[PDB]
Amino acid sequence: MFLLSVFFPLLGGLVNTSPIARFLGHRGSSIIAIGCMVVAFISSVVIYYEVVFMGCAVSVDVFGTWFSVGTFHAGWTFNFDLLTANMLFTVTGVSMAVHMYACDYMRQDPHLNLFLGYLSYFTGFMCVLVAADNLLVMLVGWEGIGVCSYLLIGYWSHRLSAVKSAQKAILVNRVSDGLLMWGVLWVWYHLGSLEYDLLNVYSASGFVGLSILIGAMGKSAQILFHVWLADAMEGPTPVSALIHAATLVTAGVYLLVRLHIHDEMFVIIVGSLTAFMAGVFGATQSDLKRVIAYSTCSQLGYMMVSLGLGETGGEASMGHLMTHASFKAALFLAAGMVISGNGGNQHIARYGGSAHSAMFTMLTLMVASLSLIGWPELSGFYSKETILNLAAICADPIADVAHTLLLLTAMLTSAYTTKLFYQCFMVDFSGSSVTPVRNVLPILAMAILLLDIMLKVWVGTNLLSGMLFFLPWGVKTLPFGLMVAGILTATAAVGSERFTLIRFCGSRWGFDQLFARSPVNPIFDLGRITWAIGDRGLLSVGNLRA
Amino acid sequence: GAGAPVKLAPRPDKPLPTWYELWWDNGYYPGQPAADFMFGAWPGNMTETYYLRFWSVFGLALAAPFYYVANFTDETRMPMVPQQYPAEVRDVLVQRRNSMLKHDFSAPDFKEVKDRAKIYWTPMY
Amino acid sequence: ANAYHRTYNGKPVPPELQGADYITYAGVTMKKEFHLFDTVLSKLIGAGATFTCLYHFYLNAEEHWHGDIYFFEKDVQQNGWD
Amino acid sequence: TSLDHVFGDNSNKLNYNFEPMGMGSLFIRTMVMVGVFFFPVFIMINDDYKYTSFLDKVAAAKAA
Amino acid sequence: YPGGSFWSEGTQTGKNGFLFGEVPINGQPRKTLWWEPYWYAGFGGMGVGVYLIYHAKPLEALDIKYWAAPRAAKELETEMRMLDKLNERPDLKERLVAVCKDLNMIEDEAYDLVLMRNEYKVKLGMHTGRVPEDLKAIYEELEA
Amino acid sequence: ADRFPPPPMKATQEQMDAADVPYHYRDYCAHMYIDYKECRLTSGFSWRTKCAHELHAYNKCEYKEFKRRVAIAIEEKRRRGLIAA
Amino acid sequence: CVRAAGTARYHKCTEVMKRLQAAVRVASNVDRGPLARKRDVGFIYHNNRLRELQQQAAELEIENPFPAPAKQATGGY
Amino acid sequence: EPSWAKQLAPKSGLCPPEFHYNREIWYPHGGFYCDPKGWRKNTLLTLGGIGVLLYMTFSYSTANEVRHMPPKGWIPSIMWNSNVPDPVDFRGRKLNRDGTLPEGESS
Amino acid sequence: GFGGGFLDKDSVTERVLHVTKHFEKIDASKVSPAASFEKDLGLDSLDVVELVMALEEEFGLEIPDAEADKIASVGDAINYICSNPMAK
Amino acid sequence: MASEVVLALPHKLRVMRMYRTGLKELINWSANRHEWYPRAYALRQEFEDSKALTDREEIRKKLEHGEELLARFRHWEPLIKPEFVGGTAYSINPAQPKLKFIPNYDAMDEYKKGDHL
Amino acid sequence: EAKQFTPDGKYMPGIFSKAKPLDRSTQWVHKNPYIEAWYYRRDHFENEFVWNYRTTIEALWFLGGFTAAAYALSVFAFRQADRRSGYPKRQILGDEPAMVLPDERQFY
Amino acid sequence: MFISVLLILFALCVTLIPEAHYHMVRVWSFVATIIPMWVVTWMWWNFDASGHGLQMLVILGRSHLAFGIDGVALSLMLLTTVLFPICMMLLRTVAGFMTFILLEVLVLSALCVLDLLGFYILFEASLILLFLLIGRAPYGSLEAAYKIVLYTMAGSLVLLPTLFMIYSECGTTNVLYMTCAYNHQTVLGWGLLAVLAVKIPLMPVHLWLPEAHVAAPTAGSVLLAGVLLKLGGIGFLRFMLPVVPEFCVSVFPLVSTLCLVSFLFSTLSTLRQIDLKKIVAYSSIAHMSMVTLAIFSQSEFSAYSSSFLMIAHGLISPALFLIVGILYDRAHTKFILYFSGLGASMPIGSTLFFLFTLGNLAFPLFPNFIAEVLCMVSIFAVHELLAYVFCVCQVLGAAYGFWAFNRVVHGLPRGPADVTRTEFHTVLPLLIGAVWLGIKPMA
Ligand SMILES: CCCCCCCCCCCC(=O)SCCNC(=O)CCNC(=O)[C@H](O)C(C)(C)COP(=O)(O)O
Repeated sequence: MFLLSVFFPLLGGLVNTSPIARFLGHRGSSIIAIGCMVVAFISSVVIYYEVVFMGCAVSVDVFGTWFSVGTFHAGWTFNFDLLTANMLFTVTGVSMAVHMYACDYMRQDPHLNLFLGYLSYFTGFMCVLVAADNLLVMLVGWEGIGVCSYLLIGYWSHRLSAVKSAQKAILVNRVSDGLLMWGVLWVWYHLGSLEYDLLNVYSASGFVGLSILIGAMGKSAQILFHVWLADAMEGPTPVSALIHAATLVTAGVYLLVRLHIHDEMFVIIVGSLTAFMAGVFGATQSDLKRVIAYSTCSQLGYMMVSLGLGETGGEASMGHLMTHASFKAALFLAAGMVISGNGGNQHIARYGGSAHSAMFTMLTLMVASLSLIGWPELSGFYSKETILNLAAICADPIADVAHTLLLLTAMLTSAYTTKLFYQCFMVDFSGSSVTPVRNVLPILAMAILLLDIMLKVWVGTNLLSGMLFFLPWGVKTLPFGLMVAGILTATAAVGSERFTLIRFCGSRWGFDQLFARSPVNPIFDLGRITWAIGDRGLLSVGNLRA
Repeated sequence: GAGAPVKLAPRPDKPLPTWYELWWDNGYYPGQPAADFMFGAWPGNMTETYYLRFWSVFGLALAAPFYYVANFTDETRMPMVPQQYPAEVRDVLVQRRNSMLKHDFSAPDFKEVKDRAKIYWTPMY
Repeated sequence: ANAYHRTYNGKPVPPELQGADYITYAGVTMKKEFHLFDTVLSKLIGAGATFTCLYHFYLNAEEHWHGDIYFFEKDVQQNGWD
Repeated sequence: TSLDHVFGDNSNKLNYNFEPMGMGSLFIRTMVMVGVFFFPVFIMINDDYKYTSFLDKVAAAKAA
Repeated sequence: YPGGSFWSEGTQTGKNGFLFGEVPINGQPRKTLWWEPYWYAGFGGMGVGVYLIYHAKPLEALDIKYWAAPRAAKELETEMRMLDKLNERPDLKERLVAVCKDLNMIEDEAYDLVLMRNEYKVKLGMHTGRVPEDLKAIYEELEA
Repeated sequence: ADRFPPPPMKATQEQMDAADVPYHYRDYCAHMYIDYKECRLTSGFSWRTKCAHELHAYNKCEYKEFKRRVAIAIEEKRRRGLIAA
Repeated sequence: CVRAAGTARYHKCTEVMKRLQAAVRVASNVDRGPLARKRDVGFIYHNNRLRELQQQAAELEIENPFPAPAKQATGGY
Repeated sequence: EPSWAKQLAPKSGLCPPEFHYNREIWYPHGGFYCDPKGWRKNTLLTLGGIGVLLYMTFSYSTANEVRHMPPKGWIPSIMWNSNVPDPVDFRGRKLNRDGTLPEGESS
Repeated sequence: GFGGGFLDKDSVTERVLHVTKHFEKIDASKVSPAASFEKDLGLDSLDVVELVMALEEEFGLEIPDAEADKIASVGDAINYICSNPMAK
Repeated sequence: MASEVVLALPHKLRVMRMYRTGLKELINWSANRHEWYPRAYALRQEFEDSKALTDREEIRKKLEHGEELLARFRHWEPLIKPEFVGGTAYSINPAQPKLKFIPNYDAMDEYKKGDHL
Repeated sequence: EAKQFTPDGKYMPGIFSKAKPLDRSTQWVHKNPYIEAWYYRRDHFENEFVWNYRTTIEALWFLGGFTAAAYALSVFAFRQADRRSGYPKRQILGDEPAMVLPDERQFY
Repeated sequence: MFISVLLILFALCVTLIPEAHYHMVRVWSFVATIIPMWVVTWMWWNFDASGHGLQMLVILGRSHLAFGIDGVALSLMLLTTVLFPICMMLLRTVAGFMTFILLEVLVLSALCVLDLLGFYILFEASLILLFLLIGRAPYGSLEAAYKIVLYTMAGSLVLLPTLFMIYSECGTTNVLYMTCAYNHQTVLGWGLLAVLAVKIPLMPVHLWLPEAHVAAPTAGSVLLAGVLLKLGGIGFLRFMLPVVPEFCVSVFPLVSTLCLVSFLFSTLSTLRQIDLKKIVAYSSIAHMSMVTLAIFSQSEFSAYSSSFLMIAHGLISPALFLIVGILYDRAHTKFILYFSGLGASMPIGSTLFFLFTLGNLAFPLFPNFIAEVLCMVSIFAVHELLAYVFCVCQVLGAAYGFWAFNRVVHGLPRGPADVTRTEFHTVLPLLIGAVWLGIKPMA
């Protein structure tokens, strides 16, 4: 039951991409993918139950070593702890519904089976990454999910914008991966082994934490690395949902939680800055997908702050990930359903009424919005309040800035989420498309997401939920009031006169433009200078005419 | 609804630039440069000078509270000491440099504990 | 096709497209339709979420109306310390 | 040309001169990139400088 | 959906694309190319030899790493008790500390000296006098 | 800390090992943590009901500990002179 | 040892960790070659230099510009 | 029309009739809207292979499982694995293979 | 269906006529196929621009600026639509 | 200010494109079409206050000021229909252009498919 | 439409076939003269070098400057590695006679 | 030796074949290269890793010509003997068969040489062969052959006085006695550095390769890419470190800085390339510089890591050349702007292009990834700054790689259809070898 959690999606994806798929068709490919996802999900549920509740960690010898030269020893070995069990359970539960939705959304796509196979590869490599006991397998999972994301974003190879976005994201993640590789070099040189269980550190040389955090921020799309995330909406809805729910974006935070070898000051500063930037970004746009992506970034920043707080903060951050994934995927899927009912319209300004879409999709979007904004007694409510309370008691004076920033960010989160729902349904109709699709499978996927959200409340992620921390009565009620304020302001749907601030905010602070010409055009010029001026010039040896 | 008709990119008919290897022509109109914003217009017609001018104040406005709180207020601001643990238990927990228990100003070796907590970068021989 | 048909030019609305199954406004007709499985599943999920929130709140209402400080100091003063 | 009346003709011409960047701006941004993306070099070198300053002060005081 | 159901009859018979561009002609079986048998024979023979090398050559013959595991296991076993006794004899530990100070070593290199009793520089310095004579005694009583 | 010394530990190292307690929770309320963990990690869905007393006891012990920490901070400030005495 | 101990690893598998780090150091630094700098997995040279610098600065009657030496940096040393 | 076209299958009913896709390309996955005739029998055979590989990896997983510590309570892994050590509770009392308190302290 | 991505002449004509009559100055009986905007219907340049935008909304089209400038009569717009494979 | 091509437009056409693009931008800054209606009425009225202008200098002044206002207000995220230029659904999956096929190339001219030297 | 084969294989060259025979050159592109001129110029860009102001400035500040930077960095890394292994000053190329290759038989 | 002479005479029988029976000509030409592959397999089965660091020793009297086998030479021989049959599969003339047979003989003889004079003599005996290969009348460039031949001759002429001086100094030319005598390490060291910095592409004297490897046909391109650069690395490992260590030490900063600047400038220069073949040409420079730095590091396991990287490049890069050659031959041009929509046109070929692109970019499940990990382990142990410099610019190579791949593969379909059975077979050995060495290279 243990190795079923990893090998089964991989085998399913291999079959879906094998020449065997020629003899099956899209019907058969969908059947195979759904069956593989369900079986892996059952295995993951069993493993989660046993590990979390009965505390049984199991280590696996899989393929022997991978390579052992010198004191460096690398082995195909898998270990399942509480962290690995949580990650596997979350990823499988997300990706099962993601596959269910993708089996219906792209029904009129020509090459559906390739899409299914790449999704299965993405899920399997995520399972590989989380199953890692040593850092090399973590790297393998990192690059495998990167490759799968590259293929999935560039699925529609006929649109240049998607190709540009994929290449940009790949290069940014490769910068992060070089930083991570340098950190791995340092970790092995100063610790002599790669298994996380053999990594217990009290005070490193600083570069360890710095480089590891930079590499993690690369995957988590934090400050100075978030630009790629918005452009990823060029890909199909299932890819964005899977990436933003439980994979890729989660991997950096997962590595940080597994390691717990960071530096609190830099972690807190980066997380707070990224959260504030994501919050101000999400309320200032009109593309539906970009807002949800920026919300993903904001929750990533929340988790960063939590893990920077401490070990308890790290576990709370892991629980925040576990609760965030479900409703993030739910929001993505509901947005995709509404968009398809809107004739592919991906802009908010042409929506309205209760005629374009089904009742279940509307209710699912409502529930996901309520959970994400921290509505009292809900899934995101518990994790967000726990992180806030643990951040309202930190011993770092730096954290005081972070607490205020996160309060503002949560208020803005409620603001733009309520604006999203308001523009989706509450406003009058202002588009031209009504094709309400009421197919069983995506509705069932939404149902599974909502059931998992219910479980996350009826059953806590860890023992932290319910652990009461002693705050003044106003302090606890503060995020509730902030969400109420966001509700009021968004239901007013009002705006300001300071239009220069508006044009600045909408531009995403010009970060893409800044990176367009500070490093990039100079890289191009350095390349031309090197080649032409040196090789054909200074390094050139001409001909002796005669 | 695949199969929408798409305009093609007609082949060039005049001498190419020396550095033409920055325009991305995928065969369909419209093409794009190697990267967005690299040359030509920007959405909103803003310029780099505009954003540099704005950031010249926005960055310091964001950074100012960090420096003020890190340079004018200490652990005495919190009305409680960190979570207490027995000596044989605390003695390992505080060994971590990232560990927050170092900020107990009531610690018997408080200044010494903070002394060990500084961060180095080059390993010393 | 489109769930909304547009008539234009004040054309006589098709007789086949009239009845309880068709509701017209500004010359444009929309259909009154009901889906059984969709509505039933929506009701089930909504009821589940509502009951979840209600019961979780009722189990933890005192820890919200008064503060944890207030509630636990009240318990200590009134119901002992050990 | 059969789709120009639907998605635009080739009348409009791109306003790009294909020219190398400004020398001073290129130099300044190259230095900015080098500083941002080679910080460990400076950190190690400054560590060595602080270490040798400590040794110099020790040598100055220890021989008197 | 064809037939109005997801469980309807198929629609495709014939050849779906041409692999390699090889097209059947008059039902005649495809001609084998001139190079195919020799290529297959040579490359399959190399692969078979590779598998037989990796799965039939003696472990010592295949790689050195197998030759040293049984020989190092016993040395580790007999040095573990030496280390443990060094945890029980402060006099021997401080003698080894003095030896390490004599040998450009720091206080923390105590266990390093224990594990290197079979090293080239150690024995050569023992023979030439660079190593203190007392190191031999330390090894002798720790083995005891 | 002398004015408000910690109470004796009712949980031994062996008991915490048997309960598999995370080491950063080995506080002056360890036994309450252990009992809460043992109760909740066995109840299934209805953990908030059949383990309410355990949670309340653990939170009460933590309330005592938090009061002790606040009092220690106040006494330290008074000694150093940060608060009028 | 690590997987048998579980949570109690911070007071139960110290000595075996020290043994393993010592073995790694012996494997690396002995016959290290002509160009490779010396390696301390347990940061032993770092903290010993730290203690010597602390003592020297104490004799120097000036404020320490370096972190105070640590008792141990890893789960082993 | 070329000779080899007669060996080629037509465009599938799933495919949009207004689309042309150069049907002659051999694709690794099947191509465009691929939907063979005997597809359900192929699907059943594929599921059979899936189940066989599932059984093989199930056997290997049960074979190579290493449990370094007793679990905290009853688990379903017992019913198919005997290498699983007998559980030990939070209080350290050893428990039977059914995960219940033994006699003397039970009931 | 009908048309290689194109709709019928007749529904296009009917939709264009139905859009056309949305002006206070306009008498209904004078709107007909291939009708002059300025000379016949007496609509200013602002009215022509508004009609272009309204037809763009009705047929879901993003007309290029030059083609829009070419539009000056009912028949021209109808024939332009009769050239569009992108009109709904 | 407009672009050089727009600078070449006739006065009537220049003002027409100005008004059209202004309506486009007002949609782009609009929360909804319903919000856009009164803005559309006001924008139509404002031009109505300039209908009877004759002095070309003041006409050019008004036109230039309006062009500068519009240029300052280029929307960063325009509202586009999905299947047009710049839209998200544009250039997703086109029909395959005709590509010739070469049957049994290896079968032709065997033993002589290498490289000249 | 040609017949480059017989009903039983036997590739026919079809020298005297009216139809155009499918061959290796079948899918060759039609070259664009401007593209050909551009590619010749870029493959023969060597004739465009000149000691102008810009070229010299760029060559000194970047090429030689970063050569010097990497050289000094290598020297620093080498000396620091020497100091981190307990070795005295070592003789680099042109550094006066000094210690080279620390003996394996000496503890440093 | 006897077996080797039998193969030498058996290979020469190609010319004696009358040209009338083309079928047998191809069969004989292919089988002549097939045999040494099995012979090297038999050698590997015969080797003992528990034996001496050198095995299968043989000396031809006082005629120098000392032949012995280490792991590096055996692995290089295996990789070359895998490569050569694919090159034979891409030729159509007897002259090409003879030239490549002589080239393979020379490479094999040099790969296990143990005499420095012997290496000098045997290595550059193929320079005229390369000259005739590259500058072929209908499609080659005479300038590229002129360049490469002059560079190689300059290196050899610089080295020769050092070789004869150390010969006179120690009275012989065998490595195992050259390594044991006191010598003026400096002069011989300069000679060795010059030759093996010309052979391996190192800045500044590296400019022959971009023209040469592009002007040559597919078979010669693969040969030059996967073999002659590794003659430099095995040259270092077999000669320079065992003979003159002090020069190696005192030059280490120079070698390191030269390798670093070579890697940086080559990586930056590649993005401005406008032809796929030139892009592939610049790609190998970074790999060779990394190999050289790994060799010169000598930290923990430098020789093994360098050998792993050499094998990885000699495996992956020839696949890039195979794809380039297929595209050019079935397209008649190498210019990028004529490549588009290749995935829909060449599905399996484009998939292989993707896979081998990732192979060039050091991704997991590939031997290049482990190779660069080991090389960076060796570099890091010496110092962390060099390792960071290698680590930081990893993005810059993948930049041009992905840009070129996406530009030529995605977009408007235009160009050739997918690959043929022969082309897939030529691709096959590299894919299987890369998978095998990226999953379980060792056991
Ligand atoms: C966000 C908003 C930004 C600002 C947007 C711009 C707002 C400023 C608008 C105010 C300035 C003007 O109206 S611009 C001034 C426009 N009016 C004139 O120039 C005088 C009339 N001249 C003529 O040639 C024709 O009557 C003409 C009416 C042009 C054509 O109508 P027809 O062809 O039917 O005949």
